[PDB]
Amino acid sequence: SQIPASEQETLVRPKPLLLKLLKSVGAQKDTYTMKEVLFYLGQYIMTKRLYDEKQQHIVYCSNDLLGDLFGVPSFSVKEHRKIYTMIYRNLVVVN
Ligand SMILES: *CC(=O)Nc1ccc(NC(=O)C*)cc1
Ligand SMILES: [Cl-]
Repeated sequence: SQIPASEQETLVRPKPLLLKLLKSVGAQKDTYTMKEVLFYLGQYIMTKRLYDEKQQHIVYCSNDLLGDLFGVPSFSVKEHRKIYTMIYRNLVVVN
């Protein structure tokens, strides 16, 4: 019986600009799960300290490659659906 659709892993290939961003914090592959992409995005935001020191859910990126890739000047980590949409536009699903 097929794995429940919800439970199947989303395998993804970052387009070249997102791949460059992931490589900058140590990612060394071309293909990831969606969880791994999120991990590296966390590492990138943390490393470059893009978050507001006081309201740390808030990320500032208008002067960052991340803002060009997501297409926004800033965002909150709490915007789960929007962030998922922003990421998805920077990769191709691997069937
Ligand atoms: C359901 C699921 O996959 N949850 C999940 C996966 C990975 C992480 N990563 C870290 O905790 C660093 C969190 C939750
Ligand atoms: Cl960096």
